[PDB]
Amino acid sequence: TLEDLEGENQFTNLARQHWLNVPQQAAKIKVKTDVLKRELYLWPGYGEDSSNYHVLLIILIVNAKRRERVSTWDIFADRPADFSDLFRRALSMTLDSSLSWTIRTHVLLFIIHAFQSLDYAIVRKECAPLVSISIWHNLSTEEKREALLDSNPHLRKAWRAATKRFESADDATKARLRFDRAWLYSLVLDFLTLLYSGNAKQEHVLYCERFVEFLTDLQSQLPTRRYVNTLLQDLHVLPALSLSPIYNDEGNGLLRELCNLFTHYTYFAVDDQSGVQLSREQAYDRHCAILAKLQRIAMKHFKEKLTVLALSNYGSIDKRSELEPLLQALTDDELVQLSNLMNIRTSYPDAARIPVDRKFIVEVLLTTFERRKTFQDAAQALSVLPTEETLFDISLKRTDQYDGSRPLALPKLNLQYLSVGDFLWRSFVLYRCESFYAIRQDLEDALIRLKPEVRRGGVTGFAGFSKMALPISKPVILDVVKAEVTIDLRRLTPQIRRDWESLRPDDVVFLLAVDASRQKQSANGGAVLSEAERLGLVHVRAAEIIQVLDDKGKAIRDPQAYFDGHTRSDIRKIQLRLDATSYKADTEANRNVYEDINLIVRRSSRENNFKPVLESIQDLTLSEVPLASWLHEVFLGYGDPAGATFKQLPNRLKKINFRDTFLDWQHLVESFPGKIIEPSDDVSSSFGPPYVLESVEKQVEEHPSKPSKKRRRDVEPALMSKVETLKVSTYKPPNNGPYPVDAPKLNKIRFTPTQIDAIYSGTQPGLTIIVGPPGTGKTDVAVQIISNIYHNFPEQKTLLVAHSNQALNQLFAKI
Amino acid sequence: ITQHNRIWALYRPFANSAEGITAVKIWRRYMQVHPEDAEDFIELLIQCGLYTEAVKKYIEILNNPKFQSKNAKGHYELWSEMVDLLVEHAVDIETGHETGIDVERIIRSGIERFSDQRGKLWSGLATYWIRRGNFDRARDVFEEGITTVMTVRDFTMIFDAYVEFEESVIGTLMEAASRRAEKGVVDESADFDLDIRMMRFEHLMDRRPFLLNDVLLRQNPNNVAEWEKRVALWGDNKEEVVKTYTDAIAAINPKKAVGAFHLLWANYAKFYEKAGDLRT
Amino acid sequence: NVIMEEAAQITEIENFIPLALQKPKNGQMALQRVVLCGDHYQNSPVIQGLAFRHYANLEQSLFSRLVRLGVPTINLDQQGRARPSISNLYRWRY
Amino acid sequence: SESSTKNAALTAAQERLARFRALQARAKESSQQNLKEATKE
Repeated sequence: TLEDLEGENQFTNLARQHWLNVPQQAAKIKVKTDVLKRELYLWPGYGEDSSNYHVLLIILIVNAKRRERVSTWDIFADRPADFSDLFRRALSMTLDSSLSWTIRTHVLLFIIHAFQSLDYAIVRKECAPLVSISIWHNLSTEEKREALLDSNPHLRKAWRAATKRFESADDATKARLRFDRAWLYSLVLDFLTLLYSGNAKQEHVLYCERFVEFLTDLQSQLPTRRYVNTLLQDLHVLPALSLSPIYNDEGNGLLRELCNLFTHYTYFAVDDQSGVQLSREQAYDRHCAILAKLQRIAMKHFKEKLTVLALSNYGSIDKRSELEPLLQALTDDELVQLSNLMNIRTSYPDAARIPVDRKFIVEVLLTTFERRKTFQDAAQALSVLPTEETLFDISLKRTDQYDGSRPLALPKLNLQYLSVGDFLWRSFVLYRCESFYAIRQDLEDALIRLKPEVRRGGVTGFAGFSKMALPISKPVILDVVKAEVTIDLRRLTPQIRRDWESLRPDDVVFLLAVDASRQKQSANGGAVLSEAERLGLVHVRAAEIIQVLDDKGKAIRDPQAYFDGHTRSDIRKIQLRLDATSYKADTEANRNVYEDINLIVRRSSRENNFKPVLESIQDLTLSEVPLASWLHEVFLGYGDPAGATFKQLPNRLKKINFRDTFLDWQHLVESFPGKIIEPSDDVSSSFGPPYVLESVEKQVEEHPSKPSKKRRRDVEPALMSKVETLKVSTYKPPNNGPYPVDAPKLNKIRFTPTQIDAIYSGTQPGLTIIVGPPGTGKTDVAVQIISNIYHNFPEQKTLLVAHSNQALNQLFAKI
Repeated sequence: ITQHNRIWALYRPFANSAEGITAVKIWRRYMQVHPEDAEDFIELLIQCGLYTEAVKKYIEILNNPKFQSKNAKGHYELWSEMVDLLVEHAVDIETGHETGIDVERIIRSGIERFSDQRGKLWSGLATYWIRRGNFDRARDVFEEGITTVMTVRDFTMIFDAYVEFEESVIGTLMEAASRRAEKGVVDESADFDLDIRMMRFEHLMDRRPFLLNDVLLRQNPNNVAEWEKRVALWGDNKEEVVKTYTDAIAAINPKKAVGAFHLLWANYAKFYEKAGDLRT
Repeated sequence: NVIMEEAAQITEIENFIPLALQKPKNGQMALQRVVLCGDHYQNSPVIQGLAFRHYANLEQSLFSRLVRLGVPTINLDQQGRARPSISNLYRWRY
Repeated sequence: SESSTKNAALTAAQERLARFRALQARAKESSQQNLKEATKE
C-alpha cells in the first residue's frame, strides 16, 4: 500500500544512499516521508541522467496511484519530454532480460494501466506509435502483408505514409520508430519463450497473466485492436498459449481463464478496420470462405492424400475432433507446405527458441479452422438464473479475494469499446457476476445462520433459526414448471410470517438441498472440500413464486383480512415456477434434484430484481439495433466526440419557441453573450414574454476578389466564430378562458447564461450533457427543458430517468 | 350468461358478416364463454391469415386436457394440423425471445408423445428448416432424426426425405455451375460446394447400411443376427470388426439372447485364428 | 426524447437500458434527443463487488465516460443553495 | 493444345456421367434396402 512505502524500505534506503548523498548539513527534524512528498520530489528531480532505480520507483508510485483510483497522468502533464523519456526507458527495461521477472511484470502492469488512459493527450501520443501499422512490418511473410494492404486502400495509404515518414526521418528518429515497431514483437517473443522455458515459478505465471490481460486490453480498444488482432493471428499466440506448459498446469486456472477471455476478445465478430460489428451470418460466411480456401489449397496441393479433407463440408471440418484425422493424415512436410500456402507462420526466430513441431502446427491449424461462437451466442448461452455451479465458480472465488496483486479474467469498462453489442455483453456479464456473488453471499449467510447438522437416521436438520430461509418438505411438480411447496410458519414470528405470506408474483426464491454429512468427509482427512461442501449445501435452484395459497390450496383474496384475522392453520402452500433449462438438464441427466430439496430461501424485494435486469441485458445484446445511429459513434468513443451535438447534426431546429423561458428582454439579452440579437419586426422597442428564438446563419458575401496566390502562406486560418442571428419573435399567447385557473403558469426563475445554453442544447435534438454541481438548479433546467419539449412538440413523448425517487418527486413538483 | 348464450347465438352470424379485426376481437371475446368452438375460430385465423394466433389457439387448446373437440378431432390430429400449418407458414410466423415460444421444444414434445409418427415430425421439422434457408440446421435435424428413430419405417421415411432434399440441393448447385460455365465465369466456391455435397451424399449412402445396422441393434441388442450382419458389413476393417464384436458382447444379454452368442464367439475365435493370434 | 437526472450515480448498463426501451422502427430508432444531467465530481454508483468496481470498472458511469472522452458538455457556474463559504469550499474541485 | 482438349473434356464428362449414374443406382439400391428393412422391422 501507499502507507507501507513510508517506512524504512529497501528501495527508500537505496534511494537515500544513491541520490540523497548531498553533504549539506540539514537539521535533525523528524519529518515523515510521505508518499506525496516523495512523488513530488521525484517528479522535479527526474532527468535524462537518472538511473533505472528512479524510473522503477516512479513506475511503482504510478501503479500505486492507479490501484487507489488516484490521478497520476496529470502530474506528468507539466513535462512532456521527461514523460516521453520515462516511457522510452520503461519500454527499454521491459525488453531487457537482465532484470527479474517481478520488474517485468510491474512494467507490463504499468504499460497496461497507461494503455487504459488514452484520454490523456500525452499518453495517446506515446501509445500511438506502439499500435501503429509499422507492426505489420513484423509479419511472417510479405505476401500476407501485401494481401492485407490490397484488401483495404486505407491500410495501404497508411502503410505508404508510415514508410514515407520513416524514410524522411533522421537516424535517431528512424531508430526510435524501429524500436517502437519491434517492441511488441520482442514482448511477444519473450512471452512465448517464457511460456515454453519450463520450471516456471509464481512470478512467471503472474507475468503470463499480466501479458494476457494486456493483450485483452489491447484487443478491447479498436484503434489498437486493428493491429493487435493481426499481430496475434500472425504470431499464433493462442496456439502457443494452448500448448504451453504454464497454461496446462492445474493451478493456473486464472491464466487459462484469461487466455480464454483473450481468445474470445480476439475472435469477436467485428470488423478490425471499419469497426462495424459483424453479425452471426457475416462470421459464418467468413468461416465458410476460410474453409473453402483451405479446401481449394488442399485440392490444388494434396488431392491424392487429402481428398476427404478437401471434399469435407463446413460443419464436418470446423470441429477439432473431425479435423484431427485429416491433419494427422498429412506429414510434417505436408503440414508445413499447407501452412505456407495459407500464409500461416510455421517458424520462429532462433533467439526465442520456440519449439515448432508437428503437434504445434496441428494445434494452430485446428484453432484457425475452429468455429467460434459469437458474442450474441455467448450471451444467449449464459443462464440468467444462477445455479449451484455458477454461484460457487472458481472465477467468482478468485474475484472475491481480489486485491489488485493479480489480474482477473473479467471484462473491463473503458472509454472506448469494440462494438455496442460487445459493450452490452460485457455489462451483462458484469451484472450476472455481481448477482451471482450477491446470491452466493446471501446463501452462505443463510446457511451459517441456519447451522445445518446431521440428526438421527441421517436426516439433515437445522439447529439455528434464520429469517432468510425456512425448512420445507420435498416439492411436488403440479404442471409442466409449476410446483407447490409446503411451508410451516408455526415457529416463525408474526413479522416473519407476514413477510413470507406477502410474497409478490414472480418473486426470486431459491430451493436448496443441503447435506451436512459430506462436511464430515472434510473431517476424515480426505480431499479439500469446496465452499458449498463446507456449509453442507449440495444444490440450489432458482424459482419464481407466483402466488401464495393457504393450507386448503385456496388463494388469499384479502391479505389484510387474512393477516388481521385468526388463521386456522399455520401451514402455507406456495406456487413456484422452476426454470425450464435447469429442469430439462435434470431430466436429461435423470437427477432427482427436487426430491432432496428441503429448504426455501427468500430475498429482499429491492435485491431480487437481478433476473429481469439480466433478461433485459441479454435481449439488448441479442438485438441487432440496440442503439441509435447518430449516437453510436459517441457511445463507441470513435470519431469526433462532438458529432452527436446539435451543431453537427443535420436535423437541427432553426426556430425554437422558448415561450416563457426568458423573464424579460434584458434576461434574454444577458443569456446570449457574444451573439447579435435583432428583433423580427420593425419596432425597435423591446418586447416581453413569450418569445421565440430563430437561429439564422449569417451568409458571408463572397466578393469577386482576384485570386492572389502570393499572400497565402503567412495567412493562418483564423477561428472566426459564426455569429448566428438569434431573431426574437413576439406573439400574443392564446387565451384559455376568463377564469383565473385558466391562466398558464409562468417560470419565475432567472436562469443563468450557462443554464440557458444547457436548456437550448436540451431542447435541440442530439446529445446534451449538463455538468452541474450541487445547488446549481439542474432539476429546474431539466424541468424547463421538459416543458419546452412538451410545448413545442405535443406529439413527442419525453422519458425521464431518475437515480432516486426523491429526484423524480422533485421533478414532478417542479413540473 | 344464460341470456349471453342467446346473445352470442344472435351475434355469431353478425361477426361472420363483418370479418376483419373487429370479428377477430368478437371471436376472442366470445371464447371466454364457449371455448369449444374456438377451434372453429382457428379456422377464422385461417381466414384472417394470422398463423401466430392460430398457433397460440392450438397451444391453448392442447394445454387444457379437459378440452373436447366439437368436430370429434383427436389431439394427435390437431397436433398434426398445427405442425402442417407451421410448416406451410414458417416464413409468415414470427419467432423470437420476445414472444416466449419455441418450435424445437414443441417438435420434441410431439415426437415424444407420438412415437409412431416421430419420423413425420422429423420430416416436417426438416422441411421447415429447409424453408427457413438454414441448410446446416436441416442437415443436423435429419441426422438427429436418423440417429434417434426406433422404428425403421420412420427412419426410412426420414432418410428418403433427406435424400430428396440433398438431391434437390445438388441439382440446384449443378444447374448453377452449368449456368456459370456457359457464361464463362469460373466460380471455385460453387464447384467446391458441389463437390462437398456430392461427397456428403456418397458418405451418407455408404453409412446408410451402418445406420440400418445401428437401428437393428437399437431395436434388439440381443439379436446376434444384426451383430453378424454389422460384422460382415465391416469387411476387412479389423478395428471396426473388433469394435462391433465388443459392442455385441457388451450389448447382447446372455439370459435374453434371441440369436446365438456362442456362434458370434466362435466367429470371433475363427477370425483371431485366421489372423494368427492363437493367444487372443 | 430521453432525459436522465443524476446520470453519474447510474451505471452504463442502467443508462443504456432507458435509451433502448422501445423497439426500432424500419431498422432505425425513434430517439432524437438524449439529455443527461449530472456531476462527474460527485460519488459514483455503489458496487457491492470490489473487483467489479476496481478491476472491471463497473462503477464508471456513462456521463463520466463521455466527459473523459472529450465530448462537449455545458458546465453550470452558478449556485444559490448554500452559503458562499461552503460553495467556495466545494468549488476547489470544480 | 486445344485439339485433344475437347476429347479429354468429353471423356471426363462421360466418366462423370457414369459416376453420377452409379451414385444414383447406389442411392436407389439403398432406398430399396431401407424399405425392405422397414418392412422386416
